[PDB]
Amino acid sequence: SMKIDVVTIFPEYLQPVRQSLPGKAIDAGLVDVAVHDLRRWTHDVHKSVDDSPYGGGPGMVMKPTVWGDALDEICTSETLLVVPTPAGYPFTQETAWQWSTEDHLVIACGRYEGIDQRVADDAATRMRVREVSIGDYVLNGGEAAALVIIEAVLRLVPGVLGSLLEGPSYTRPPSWRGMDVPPVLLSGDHAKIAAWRAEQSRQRTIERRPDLL
Amino acid sequence: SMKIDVVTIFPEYLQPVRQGLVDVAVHDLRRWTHDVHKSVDDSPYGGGPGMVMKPTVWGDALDEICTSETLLVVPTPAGYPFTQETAWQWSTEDHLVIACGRYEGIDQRVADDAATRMRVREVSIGDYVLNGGEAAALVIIEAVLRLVPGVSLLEGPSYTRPPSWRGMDVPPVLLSGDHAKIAAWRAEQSRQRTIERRPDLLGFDS
Ligand SMILES: NCc1ccc(-c2ccccc2)nc1
Ligand SMILES: NCc1ccc(-c2ccccc2)nc1
Repeated sequence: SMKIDVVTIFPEYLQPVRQSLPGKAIDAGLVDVAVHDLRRWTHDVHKSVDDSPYGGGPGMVMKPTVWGDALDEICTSETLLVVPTPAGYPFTQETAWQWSTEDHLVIACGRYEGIDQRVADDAATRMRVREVSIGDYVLNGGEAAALVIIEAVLRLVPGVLGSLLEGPSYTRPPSWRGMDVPPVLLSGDHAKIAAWRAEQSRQRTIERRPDLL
Repeated sequence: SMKIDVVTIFPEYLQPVRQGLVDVAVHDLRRWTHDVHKSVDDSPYGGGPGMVMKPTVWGDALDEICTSETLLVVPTPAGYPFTQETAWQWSTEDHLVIACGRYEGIDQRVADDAATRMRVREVSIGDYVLNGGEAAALVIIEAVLRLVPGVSLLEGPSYTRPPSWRGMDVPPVLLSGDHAKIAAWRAEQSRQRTIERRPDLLGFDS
């Protein structure tokens, strides 16, 4: 049973998540994803969420007063606050397994040049906070990273969504455009098949990800 | 100028992409089936759990959408790493086609056949498993498109007004107007954050 709240100035971006959720999981009360427009917590008639950086430089920084009010309303002492950022600790499969048993994730999606650092520093005095990156590239905002995190975590929760690298896979037909399925896979020698698959995995890992060796 | 075509059995998942020099189009793989059931998958040769996407339907789809100049992109956790360097490289391409798998992935002969007539790249966006390639497609599209003409270390912390908030102050050097001192402080904060969170970037363990 997990609740996820996402906060963003582009709530429409998170619509695929709500679409991916099976009715059985929702009906059984196993999962609830809610999306919130950050501008609900703005203070001025222009609904301002950003301002110029102290110390100068290009771009804009998201305002601490707006984010502080949003997180005060949505978070509790039991919340795990997730902040996607290219400057974060790495998000990996082990991270996804750890977070899959949490009761409440709140995901804070930044835009522009990111969020005033005092927002995370203040939140960390009363809840657990995790700044994370999903890979070594810069996006326009945190929304696409939030989609990846939500999918990787929820597929590990029982019944919600419905080392070495993996080697190649095959199915029918046995011959296609001049290429045959490797005959060992049709041999009925299942110890030999497992050894063949292990070697394919070793070779693919050497070629594509030597860091893993 | 870039065209991006995405092929998927869940075209609705690609909706967030709606955010003149670039065009993105989304195609339902089932358009290229021929049976009434529109079957795209079958059990794996050699055993194992799950299902594999059939090569026949994929071959017909890519025949229609791709040319010899196409860069065919296939997201997979078993791929070469997609990084900022990759994004710069792909930013000057005329035509990307992104093939999104589901189930346990796509029959390997699809990529092998395509490679006889165009350039093919199997890539991973990070070390985690998804239920399909669609979310990875969205990450790749965003990282590439922001670099298209006409559109190291970790960055340190940023701040904006007010200078004091909830009893927490913006670092005084940032209010001092001293460009040399500010540059030096920011360089230090970046290198400090990098050794703490990403020691691999500076050539250290873990
Ligand atoms: N994990 C990769 C990642 C995450 C977040 C952002 C991002 C970009 C702009 C503003 C705020 C966050 N970029 C990359
Ligand atoms: N780059 C990470 C990544 C990419 C693709 C997939 C995936 C999952 C299931 C089926 C087909 C592709 N998973 C993770």
